[PDB]
Amino acid sequence: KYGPLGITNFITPYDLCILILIHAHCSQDNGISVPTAVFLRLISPTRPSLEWNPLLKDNSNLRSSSIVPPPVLPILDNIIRILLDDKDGNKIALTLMGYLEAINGLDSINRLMMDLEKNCLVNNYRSMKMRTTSTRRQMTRASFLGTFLSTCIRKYQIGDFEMRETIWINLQNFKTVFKHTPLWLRFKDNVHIQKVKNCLLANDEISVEDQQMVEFFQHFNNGNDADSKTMNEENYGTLISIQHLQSIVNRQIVNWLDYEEQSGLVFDLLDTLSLNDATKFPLIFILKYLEAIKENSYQTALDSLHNYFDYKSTGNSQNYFHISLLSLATFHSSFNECDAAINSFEEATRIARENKDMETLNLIMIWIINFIEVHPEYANRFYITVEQIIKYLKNSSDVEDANIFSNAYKFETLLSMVKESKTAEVSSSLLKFMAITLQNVPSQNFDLFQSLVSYEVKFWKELGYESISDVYEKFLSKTSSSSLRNYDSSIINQDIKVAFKALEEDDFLKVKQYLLKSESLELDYDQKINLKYLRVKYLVKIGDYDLSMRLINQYVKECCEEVADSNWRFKFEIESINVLLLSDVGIRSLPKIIKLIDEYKEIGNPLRCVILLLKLCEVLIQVGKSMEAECLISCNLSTILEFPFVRKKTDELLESLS
Amino acid sequence: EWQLQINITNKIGGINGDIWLSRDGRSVKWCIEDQCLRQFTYNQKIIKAGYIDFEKTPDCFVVVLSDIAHVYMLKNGGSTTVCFPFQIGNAFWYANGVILERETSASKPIEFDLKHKYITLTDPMAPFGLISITNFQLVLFPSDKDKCIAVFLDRNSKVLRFYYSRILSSSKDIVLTEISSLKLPDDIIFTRLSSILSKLKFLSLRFERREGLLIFHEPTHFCKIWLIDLLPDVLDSIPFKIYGNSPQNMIRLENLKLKEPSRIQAMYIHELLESCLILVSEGQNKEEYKACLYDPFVKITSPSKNISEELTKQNSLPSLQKLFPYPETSFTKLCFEAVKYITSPAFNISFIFLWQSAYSILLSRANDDVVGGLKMEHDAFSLVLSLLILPIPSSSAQEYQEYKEIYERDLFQHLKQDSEITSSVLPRIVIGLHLIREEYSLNVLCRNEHALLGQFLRFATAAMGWPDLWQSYYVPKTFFHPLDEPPSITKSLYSITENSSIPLCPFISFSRLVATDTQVELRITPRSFKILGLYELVHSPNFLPDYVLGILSSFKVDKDELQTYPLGILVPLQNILKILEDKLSEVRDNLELLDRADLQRCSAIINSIRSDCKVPLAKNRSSKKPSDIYSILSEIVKSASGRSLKLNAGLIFSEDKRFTHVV
Amino acid sequence: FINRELATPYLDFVKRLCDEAYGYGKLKSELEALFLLGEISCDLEDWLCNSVGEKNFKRWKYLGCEAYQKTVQILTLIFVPACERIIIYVEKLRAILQAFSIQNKLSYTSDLTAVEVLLKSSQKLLTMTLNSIIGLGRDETLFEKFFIWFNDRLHEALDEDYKLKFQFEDDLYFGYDLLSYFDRILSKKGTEPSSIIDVKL
Amino acid sequence: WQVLGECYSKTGNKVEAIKCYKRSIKASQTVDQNTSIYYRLAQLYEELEDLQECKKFMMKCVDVEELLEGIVTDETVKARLWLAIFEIKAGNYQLAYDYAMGVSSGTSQEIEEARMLARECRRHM
Amino acid sequence: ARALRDISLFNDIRKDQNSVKYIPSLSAYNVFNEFPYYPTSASQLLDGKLDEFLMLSEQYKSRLPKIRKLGWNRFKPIGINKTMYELEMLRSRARA
Repeated sequence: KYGPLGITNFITPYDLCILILIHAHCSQDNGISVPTAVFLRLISPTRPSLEWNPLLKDNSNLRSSSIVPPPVLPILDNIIRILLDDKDGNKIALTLMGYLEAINGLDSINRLMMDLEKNCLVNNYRSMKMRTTSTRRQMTRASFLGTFLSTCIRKYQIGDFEMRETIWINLQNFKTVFKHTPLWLRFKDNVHIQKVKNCLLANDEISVEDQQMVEFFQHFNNGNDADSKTMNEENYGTLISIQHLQSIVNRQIVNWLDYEEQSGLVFDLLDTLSLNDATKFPLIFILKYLEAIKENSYQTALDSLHNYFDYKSTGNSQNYFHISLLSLATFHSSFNECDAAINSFEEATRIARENKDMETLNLIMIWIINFIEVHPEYANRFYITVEQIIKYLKNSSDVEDANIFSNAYKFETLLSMVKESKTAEVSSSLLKFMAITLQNVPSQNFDLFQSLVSYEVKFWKELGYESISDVYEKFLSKTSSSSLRNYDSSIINQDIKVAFKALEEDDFLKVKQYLLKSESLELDYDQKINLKYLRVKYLVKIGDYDLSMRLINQYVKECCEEVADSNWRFKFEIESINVLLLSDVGIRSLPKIIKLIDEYKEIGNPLRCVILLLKLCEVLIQVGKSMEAECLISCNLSTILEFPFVRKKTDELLESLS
Repeated sequence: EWQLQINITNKIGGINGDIWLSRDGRSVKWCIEDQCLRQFTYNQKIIKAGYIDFEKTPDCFVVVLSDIAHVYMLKNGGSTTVCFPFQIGNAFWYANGVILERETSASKPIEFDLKHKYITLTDPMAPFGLISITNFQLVLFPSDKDKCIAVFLDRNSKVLRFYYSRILSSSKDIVLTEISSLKLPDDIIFTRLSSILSKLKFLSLRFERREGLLIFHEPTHFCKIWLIDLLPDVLDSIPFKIYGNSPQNMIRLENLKLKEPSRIQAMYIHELLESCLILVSEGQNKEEYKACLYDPFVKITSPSKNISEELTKQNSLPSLQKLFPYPETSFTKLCFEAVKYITSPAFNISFIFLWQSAYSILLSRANDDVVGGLKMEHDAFSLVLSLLILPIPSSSAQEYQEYKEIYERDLFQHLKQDSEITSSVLPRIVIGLHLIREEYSLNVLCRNEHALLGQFLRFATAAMGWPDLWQSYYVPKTFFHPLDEPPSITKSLYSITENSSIPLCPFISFSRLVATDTQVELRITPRSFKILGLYELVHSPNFLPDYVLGILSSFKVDKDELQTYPLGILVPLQNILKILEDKLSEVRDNLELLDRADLQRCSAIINSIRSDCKVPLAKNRSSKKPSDIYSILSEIVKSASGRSLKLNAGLIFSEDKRFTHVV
Repeated sequence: FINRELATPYLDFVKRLCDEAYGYGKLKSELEALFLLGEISCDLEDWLCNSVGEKNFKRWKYLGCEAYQKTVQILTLIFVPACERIIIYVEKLRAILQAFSIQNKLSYTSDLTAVEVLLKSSQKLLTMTLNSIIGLGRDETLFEKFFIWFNDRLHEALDEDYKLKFQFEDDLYFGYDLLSYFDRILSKKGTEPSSIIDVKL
Repeated sequence: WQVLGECYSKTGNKVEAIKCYKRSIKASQTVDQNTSIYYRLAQLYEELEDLQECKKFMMKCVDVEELLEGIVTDETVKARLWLAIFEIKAGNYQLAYDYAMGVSSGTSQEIEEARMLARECRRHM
Repeated sequence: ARALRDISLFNDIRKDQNSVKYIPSLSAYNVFNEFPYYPTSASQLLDGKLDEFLMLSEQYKSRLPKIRKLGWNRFKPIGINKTMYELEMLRSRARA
């Protein structure tokens, strides 16, 4: 089914296949009505235009609410397998089989075009009811098939005789390809083919004289191979329109990003383009660009990325230079270059001002904090602080925003969570973001919906309620990840959770080998801290504490200056408490623990107070004053069982007191 | 299929990374272990892959094509590309640059140039430089900065030229001078330049100031090592360089002291062990290969008899590199370093060999009892020294059967036959370990293993019959021992103190029995030295609390170093600092050992002004009704669509109604 | 409230406008023929002009839009905060009884199997609530695409000079969403009052 | 090479633009074509707060004019005006006086800038 | 693209609170006449991208009457000093 691929502005052999089916359905002489599902799979890919930006937008509208079958490749083998599935589909498939055998010439092709335009197609419904004398079904221009057939008819009167000669040469080439297939052998004889074929071949006006040499003109042109064939220019094996090719690739990249498809067939045909279709169809370059990221190729990806932005910018009359730089900046952020992306992005702001268009700045401003969210350590380098943006976007407008406010409030929530603000304000801010996301469609905006789940699981896990976290955890999508943050980030993140499980299960050999991978991999900041935190916990288990104690405080010191992450400042703090008291010297931690107790009492996070409570009771039991620790734990025993992951530490202390 | 490359980068010790080449010279993958990092594809043939530095302190991976070089910044920055005057045969890395060899001949006529075929470049943008040679393909070059020997072999002559290359920076960049020469064996016949170079193998080894070069040829089983000692006086001599005269004593060529030197499969350098140790692979059958260890400088060799059949391939080198064990924890490293600093290199290298053997036997014996951790290496450490000190039991004894595998090894026999080393070195090891235990006693975060040492050291004393004072120093209540009294920091510190009933006593540290500068002692026991100096300065009769900040600053003591002390030493100094928390208000430098932010911030402001750097603004932690759901959404949708100065004015002027009246 | 005020009045309006006038099974085949071919029978033109007309069409959109946009509000602003609060209280409910099972050390114990059932059941509802909220989001997308086309068909039948503003070329998969709406609104399962949400569950 | 230097200069990569211009200088076949690069190269050092280093390049660009029997080109006019201004801050008025006189054949603003500088240094001479 | 107003909730609150130059592409330039093609309406500009089929369809529609419109104006037969453009002009006046 493979062959050279070429873009054609004329009647592809695929287009006539739909034309064959619509003729049978409208003729109503055979009583054969094509199922509505068959038409919706064939014509719909041909419908014009879907559009797809490289990045900055993921499946904003491309996602179909109802799952759709993949578009069908232009091979007679693939089209039949659609009709063939039905028990009576052999009747429908044979109808197409007979017609494709009936059309042995270009004049016959013209017969089909003339029949549809004069009788079948109808200008408007007002003449439909006055055409009750028609023995065939009639179609309106504005209908689904009507607008399709009008374009096909327009696409037929547009070319010269050179256009029609190429029509018939390829179809016979297209037809004879299916002849050398196993499926054709199963349909070698079907008696119904002769019946349907003879229905249209009648009224030939000659059967004695012209048909002897009518055969001669075709056979001589065809490759009988008795002698050397008549020499002709190389002809493409498959012809596809721009719109049909757009639907296959868009489905392929979406399917690759996250009824069976043919990845092998689509990729081979797309590799045989004549280098002029790629200019008329720039999206072929990016199809390599997504593939290039998969194997993590640096030089290959950049040439494809640059190539896609040279062809797209000129075709679109609007200025798109202000979009190319940030996307390249996005690509730079994907390979953890970070600093190189900053210089590239900076020049994007200057070009946007020259255009003097307001709508693009919001796209620029949204990209700002998305990059800072992945890499919070660069918040100082920007010319605008993160708090400035939130104040601008909150009062941005009252109309024509839709998703801007949904974006605006989530960034405030991350900063408030990092700033260890009061839990009353964090819940209210998160409420603002949850209400605006779910108000509109959450399915189309898959990216923010996943980010809601990630925050809410993180927010409630921080509160200490795993029961709530578990419900939302089943909705967080895996391996989906997000744009501008690598491509193997999902694999690494899944690996971190395995390592944490291995520490609990005392698989010290596994974690030790993984820590070797940590020091020479390029990791996102959120991934850095976890492995940075993982290294601290592993060293505590081993028993060596001089290195870990000198190591943990440098982390927290740079966890307060480089990034003002309070949550990770707290989480790092308690291991040092655990390191001290495990070494039979926890009194040094008494000044440190109390500063956090009254500090977190004002905040009101119950998980924070109780964890400090366990460390306080544990301090008091290693000094020789376990009497009052029992009294203190007894009054608060009711409120400390509400948190599941501390019960194991809580229950274990109970047998010690006994 | 992918092929691994042996040496890629000069990183004065090694780098964690791998390079994969495709079946043809068209792809380079910087995979770490199994994750495909930056991948580069090229139409031309790829010669080599880099990651070297370029004298500007970069961390860049460089790939050289036939006539074009790509320099991709990995640590920071983008990518660069440079051209070359002519075609390049091969490229060899050296410290801060690359050496490029011209393509000699291609077709089949064979013609080549000899006047100048080598190019030196430091960084991509700067122009190239020319080599300098004074009284010929470069087979190998000293890529590592530490080693300084280059080997040259000229084809027809079949002789080697050993030089002493020294790097010249800010055109002649490198200079070479001949020292000696070696004649290849007649049986060695070399016939595609890389394929000719492929058969011959060379390695770079270094210990202290001695260097050895390993020349190996598998088809003819030819193996020799050329050694030189880098004497600072001889090398710096002007006649030595230009004239090339070299004393004959320094130059020496010798073979390996192995059982079957003619049956060696292949050898590699131990990446994990920085010293002279070299991997040796030997085979006795087509399905079994025995691996052993040998040291070039000291004739000590390690009997290991490790069997590995499928690991002999090149692409499987890292696993083989991970085959032999080294202590990967943080405790026995200092013990091994102390042994190294107090024992001869031969005893040292034999000790790692015996410890590795003992480590392997215990891993085989221990069937994953509970976890396996620091106790593993400590048991290896303790049992190796015990066997060294305990007389060998009779063959019928049960203890003989359990540790038979260590007894028959040649090194353990030799390490027990040598009467001199057992006579004097072992007390030194015990004293060094006792000082290590004492050093741990000052770090409270590590009492556990502290106590551990105690047990073994007790055994050591029980083995040696030292005076009961040493043995009783551990209870709550035939070599010659040099020290009659155990040296203790705490005893000496109480000695250097006011109102000290005990008389004056010195700590008699090991800086004199190590015969090495105090710099080496500093990196092993910093806490002991820090505390000794600090209480040497504080208890002076002319001491004031003001200078304590300068002493702490000069002694590199930080907040963490202060919070880790087993009471005692800790108690006065906080209070001393506490005293400084009251009367100190004049900004007298080095405020960071304090915990007051205002003084350190003003000092940072002043230092910026004096220099003419982080003006970290303090975020106002502002803090009440919670209201309802509907009100919050209405408020945000509503907001969707001088005051402080006036407040200051109400505070700038007060106590009267003059301002309102005048307005 | 939603079953009585939002769900039932919308479905009864659909049933009265469709089943008592034209019928369900018959209506579905003609619209697909109308969608694909534009064939309007004499009876169908009566249904568009007399049964539906302009007056009910605006009511249909108004009844339909409130049937979805108000439905999404009550699931997120009531069910989601409430579902969190029940699970919050049950966990505190479980902790307190467990504590006096230890603090008192009383011989008789009260089984905790009753609390866990509520905990798992409460967890089930919240997961089940979120499935509906996403599903109603898709329903909103299908709802709008149907009436924007149905607006075109209705006015053309009553005007004969209507200028079609909307174009099918805007969306590629416009056909699938349009047909999928018919199956949901016109089917045996659709006839049931639980067509909007699974009220019985 | 000169164009590459401009792109680096315009993107805030002053450390790289320095090395780029030095390579361009060597490739130039005639010295006179290096007059334009020298003045811009001196400016980049001025942005790299080290005024002493840029003096040596200011010597070369000015000295090319003498080696070319008085080329008197525009980009050397700015060289003499800047060089004389700095020499006033150095306190050497005599060494600055001749620089103003030699550049007295430039633009309308160039001649007046040197003329007033000539009067200032003559008074302190 | 709900514009914050297609949301019923926030739309409800607001009521209560109240109380393009074109540049040619490379394919646009044609071979025969150095004048580039100028699209007639914004419908032929697909999201700023010129539809090659649609533009070439208009080109065929333009050239088609041009063959029939050949004889108008300049062409003059022998024996008749008046062209057929005003043959139909006076013919139009004849009946009217």
